[PDB]
Amino acid sequence: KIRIRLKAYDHEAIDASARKIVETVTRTGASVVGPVPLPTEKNVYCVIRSPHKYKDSREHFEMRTHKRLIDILDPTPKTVDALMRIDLPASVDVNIQ
Amino acid sequence: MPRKGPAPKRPLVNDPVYGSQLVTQLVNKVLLEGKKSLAERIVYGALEQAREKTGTDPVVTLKRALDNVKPALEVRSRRVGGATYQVPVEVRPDRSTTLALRWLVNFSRQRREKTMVERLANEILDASNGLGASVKRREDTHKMAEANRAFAHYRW
Amino acid sequence: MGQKINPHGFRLGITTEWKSRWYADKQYKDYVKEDVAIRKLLATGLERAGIADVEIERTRDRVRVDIHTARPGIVIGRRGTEADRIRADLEKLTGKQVQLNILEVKNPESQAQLVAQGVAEQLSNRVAFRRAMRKAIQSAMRQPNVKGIRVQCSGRLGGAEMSRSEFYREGRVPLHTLRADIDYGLYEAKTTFGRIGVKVWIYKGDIVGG
Amino acid sequence: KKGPFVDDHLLKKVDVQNEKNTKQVIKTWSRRSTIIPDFIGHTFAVHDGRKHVPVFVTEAMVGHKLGEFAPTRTFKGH
Amino acid sequence: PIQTVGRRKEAVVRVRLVPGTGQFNLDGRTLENYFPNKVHQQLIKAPLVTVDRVDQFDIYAHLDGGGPSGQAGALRLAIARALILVQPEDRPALKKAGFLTRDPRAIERKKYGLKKARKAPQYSKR
Amino acid sequence: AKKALVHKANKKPKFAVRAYTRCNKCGRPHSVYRKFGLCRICLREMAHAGELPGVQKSSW
RNA sequence: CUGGGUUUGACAUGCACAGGACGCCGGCAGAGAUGUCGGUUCCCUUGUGGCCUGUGUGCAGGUGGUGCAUGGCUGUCGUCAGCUCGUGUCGUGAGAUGUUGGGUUAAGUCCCGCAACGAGCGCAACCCUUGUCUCAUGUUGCCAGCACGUUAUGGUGGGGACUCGUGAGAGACUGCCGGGGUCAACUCGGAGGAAGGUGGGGAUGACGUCAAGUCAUCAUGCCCCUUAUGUCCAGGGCUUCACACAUGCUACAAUGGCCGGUACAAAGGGCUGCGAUGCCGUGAGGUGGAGCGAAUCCUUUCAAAGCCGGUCUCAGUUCGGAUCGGGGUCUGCAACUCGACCCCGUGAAGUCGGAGUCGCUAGUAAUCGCAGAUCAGCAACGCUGCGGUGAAUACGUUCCCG
Ligand SMILES: [Mg+2]
Ligand SMILES: [Mg+2]
Ligand SMILES: [Mg+2]
Ligand SMILES: [Mg+2]
Ligand SMILES: [Mg+2]
Repeated sequence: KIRIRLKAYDHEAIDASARKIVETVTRTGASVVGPVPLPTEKNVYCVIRSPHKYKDSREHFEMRTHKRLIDILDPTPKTVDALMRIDLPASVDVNIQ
Repeated sequence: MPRKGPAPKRPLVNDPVYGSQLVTQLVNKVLLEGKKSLAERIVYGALEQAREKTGTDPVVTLKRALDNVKPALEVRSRRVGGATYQVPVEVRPDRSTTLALRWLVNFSRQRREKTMVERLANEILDASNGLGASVKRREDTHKMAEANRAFAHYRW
Repeated sequence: MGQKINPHGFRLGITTEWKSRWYADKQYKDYVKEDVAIRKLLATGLERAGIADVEIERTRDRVRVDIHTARPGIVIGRRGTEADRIRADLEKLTGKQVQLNILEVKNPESQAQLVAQGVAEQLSNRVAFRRAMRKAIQSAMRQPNVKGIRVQCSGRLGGAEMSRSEFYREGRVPLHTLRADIDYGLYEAKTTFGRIGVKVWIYKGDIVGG
Repeated sequence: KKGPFVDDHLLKKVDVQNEKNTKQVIKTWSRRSTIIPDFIGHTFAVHDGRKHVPVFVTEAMVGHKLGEFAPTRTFKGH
Repeated sequence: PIQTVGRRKEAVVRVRLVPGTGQFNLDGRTLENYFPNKVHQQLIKAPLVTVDRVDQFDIYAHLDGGGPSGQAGALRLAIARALILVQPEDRPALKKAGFLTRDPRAIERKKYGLKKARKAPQYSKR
Repeated sequence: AKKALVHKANKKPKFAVRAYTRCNKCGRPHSVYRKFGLCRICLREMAHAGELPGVQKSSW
């Protein structure tokens, strides 16, 4: 079994690339599992001071990074050139594990 | 919202101990950031010290002192004809009710003593008797206004 | 000129798609180093053929290129002498093979860059700039699939050293709506007395492309 | 905390110098430090940007860099 | 098993109500230990204080997001939502004061061009 | 964007500090990023054109 | 710029007359350039495809100048509600109607009557994130009921039922009712409800204004030079001192400070990097490295305002840290004219700052927070993105500005 977890930046590339990649295994012919996405990698980090006299608009790390985890079955040589051929969104940091 | 008339008004809660509409706005005002328990406890403890000192209801004395600490003018800065005058403006009900409490809160910290209970209690006694620090500080705001009245007809 | 940015880059992330794209881990710099060189070479050589848009993807380090010309027959006169010339030049420049596939667009009158090149050539053709713009608009708006066109020629027109900027529009050309899918083309021409620029916008229709 | 900058450019030179055990001026743009005792016994050429001032060396001299003796300017009062 | 959710602008808490003396089994501590400001302790009980039921029912809440009062209001709305799964008789008594209606006021949008939330640098009238 | 620097940067010298970023598009060494690979303006161009992700220049 | 190279070049190329050595690996003169050196001494084959040394040749290189020749773009009038085109009519005309006029709205979205009938540009319109629900739904992550647990880790079986997870859909359309509305728009209130009347402000900066920053993002004809203004490096400095000034830290203290102890979450990035238990220190740090293309590990199970305890008792002080001598740490071949940091000591203006000026009606301005890339290294406390607690006020556009 080979797992694939593609990420995204602008809240849409995640599915725009999932519905295109996870369907290539079906186009080639094989079974696949449903969607199971992970929220994000957040990793609090806060050490810096500020002017301390005009110090307002309290905000911290507005950002979203979704993950789409789905497995693949029946791995063949023709099933590896599905994503490497083109990466249209430029934000999907896909990793085949 | 701003400069387009008064926005939708927000209600105000009342306390069932004394039953007054001027003993909760002050609480909400003194509820500074992070300080809501100690100040409220001190105010509650001083509300009875004042009742014992003045021998009158904790709210009637304050209602009467609101008029004793009621000013008539407020010094401003209005520039016209190459000169900046201290042209004041007439007092209004709500404006005065707010300014009196603002001055009371600002002068309750004038005394650099440590005892906050005393700082908050002994001031109301003198204010009701006619010698409060707020009553004394309210004199200059009217003196300067009367002095600058020579050019206070522009209604601004 | 105000903030009349190219609208083609506003919906490419919602409705339309990107022209060139690839993936590079610590190699984007070296990849663009050759991409810009290929872009300069094509702008120098193939511009005479009427290139519209060069999509430059990247296979496993060898080649992935696609071009959409407008005059099929001039760039390929005799197989080997003209079609393979650019391939050999690119192979000599960059040490990688090139499986160039020259395909033709559905029509030239529907592309923004092609009509831009046409107007730039008509301007240097010494013909009246106004009549040239009118003819270009009429040719491009012969309802192939389009619904609006907007051309703006600026520079030292009229064979003088002045600075004029005409304006013309047809149909609907909304720029504040995402459901437009407007195509834009940029280019600059050089005459015997100065430089000239042309801003073109072609609105086809309200295709949501969900 | 006696491990400051090693000044390899001068370390190699003083090494090849003590390999022959001579006392000559090391012509190099070394104005960084002379921390290691291997620099003792030999003379170097200070490069402060303008000129150089020779000085004698010995063993009881430990504690500064090679250029902080006299600044790029001169103190004379008038 | 009744289990609801209560969330604020940035907070969210899973709540479950049960019959028992007043106690909030938080993630390792209690209400008096998690809300010592003495104001959040009243804000959270605001819906259960309109019709006194604190000493009659127990709460089990797992909270996250937001700060102290953020989680306080999240658990408040959580209690407001959970009170309907047992007896809707108090639904009007709660809606009259205002509950189960999260304040639509939250963080707005900002980005380059400006530096703070709907705030521009001072410009002197010269 | 000096033709000497644009070559010295991509050159392969025998030192570490002798290497720079020196964006290849034009040669502006200021604000040239790693993942983007372009200077401030060279990146903002394609950003407003929507060529790359993470671009929202809102609030005036 | 102080001085020294190359001065057909440091970086590309079309032709001549000549080559297998250029290219590279080490020392040396060295301030380095650069030159002299050692090694390699071409990959094809007779014709040269690739290489460059110099020799002649046109050329590279201009960061040499003008946003008053241009292409192309922050910030502003302004998110202000207006700006134009086809036909028709009218006057010999610049030209008028449309677009004057009534209402609600931010609005020219609507209509009404009128020589007007239509449309474009903004608005309107669509939608991201947010505000609530349903379908799809289990990993590296949560845990109800079962077990394992013992305290740094649901770490480990099982439940998608719980929200976080996010593709689609319902859901806020003046949609309905009551009063006002030519009985036309529209408005106040009532309802489910998470949001109700352009929920929230946003990408959207419209015909144009100021020849508005920028010939230093880049291209560009004319003007000027090329044994040089091209280019290399050792060093100087754009941070020098008492200043006129500015988005404007540290502070001026009881709504403050000190130390020992002390809970939550919102929540970016990691392949030549974040970097833990524990040993080394009072501290910047050092030998080392589990984990790591990561809901794990790492900024630690992950701060403080506030929070329960001890205290100073209203002062140039135990708040305040600048500067200074000295241990130095840090990344850097290089911390000296010149970066950041802890600590031993000396311990300055300043006691909430006059005339004036400036931000701010809903999670807005303050009171505790954040930094990645821009760097190998730090001015980074100003920026591009950005969490939390949480009040004050509102007679109206007479008044200053647009
Ligand atoms: Mg100028
Ligand atoms: Mg006529
Ligand atoms: Mg130099
Ligand atoms: Mg400068
Ligand atoms: Mg560097």
